[PDB]
Parts: sequence; structure tokens; C-alpha cells
Amino acid sequence: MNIFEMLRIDEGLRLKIYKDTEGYYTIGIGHLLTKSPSLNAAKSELDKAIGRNCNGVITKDEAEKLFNQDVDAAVRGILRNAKLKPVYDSLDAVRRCAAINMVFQMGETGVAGFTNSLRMLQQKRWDEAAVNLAKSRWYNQTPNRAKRVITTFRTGTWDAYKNL
Ligand SMILES: CCc1ccccc1
Repeated sequence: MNIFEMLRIDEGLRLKIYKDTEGYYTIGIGHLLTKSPSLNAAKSELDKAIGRNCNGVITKDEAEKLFNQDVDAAVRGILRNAKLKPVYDSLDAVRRCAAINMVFQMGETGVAGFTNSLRMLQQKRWDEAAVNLAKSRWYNQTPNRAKRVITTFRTGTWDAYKNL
């Protein structure tokens, strides 16, 4: 398992514009199009992202291209963030995937506010970090996914994702 397989499990794959868990227009493997209520605004964002007139539908190859771009953006975002980079650099490979997953889902400024959890993760206090991470809107709104990500942080193994 790697970050692509992990997020593909968590985000799924849909080739037509859909609404994510928060009700926002999204496409592909969790590619957020807009937080605007307007489907037309989303369709415009999609056409801009893909570079052709899509009429709300893309191919699997296009979805995977957006996915590559989004994962890269998440990682780069972490590396450019003064609060996130040192924690990320302190982590092992598997836990780094859990970190990218959170930033992919909630964005960099969002996770950068997870201050107490970040400290515990940098200190390698895994059980404590796991407990702290669950005290969050994140956990309460998407508990099944949060539990998988937290288990990954707690154990540094892919146990939560085996058997998908
Ligand atoms: C809060 C988990 C985390 C750690 C490092 C970087 C991003 C996210």
C-alpha cells in the first residue's frame, strides 16, 4: 500500500460530478471543484481543470491525472508549511501517508491547526496522539475514515486498510 491506494480507498472513484460528504461539488478521486452551490460554477471549474468542455463528466485517465496533481499539492503544501514540515519529517513512511491523507481531505491550513496532535505525533506518543485526533469535528463527521487514518498513525502499519 501507498498513498495513492490509501486515498483511492478513502475517496472512491466517480467520473461524474458528485457532492462530497460536506455537500460540495467534486469529481474523480475526491477532487473538490468548488464550495459554491452552483452546479454551473462547478462545471466551469471542471472544464478549466481538464482543459476541454466536459459537460460534467471525465474519463478515468483524467480522474487519475487530477489525483496525481492533488497528491503532489498535498505533499508540497506540507513541505512549505513551517508547522507541518518538521512533524512530517519526523515521521516514518507509513505515518507520512496518514499525514498526507489528512491534508488531502481538509487542506493544509486546516491540519496546521491540529496543534496538540502535531506535538504528540512529533514526540512519538502514538496512543496519546490517537486519542487527541479523535477529539475533532473531523472524527465525528467522518468517523470510519478518521478511524482508519488514526489507526495508521497509532500503529504505523496498514492494518486498517487491509481488507479495504
Ligand atoms: C496532524 C497530522 C499531520 C502531521 C504532519 C503533517 C500533516 C499532518
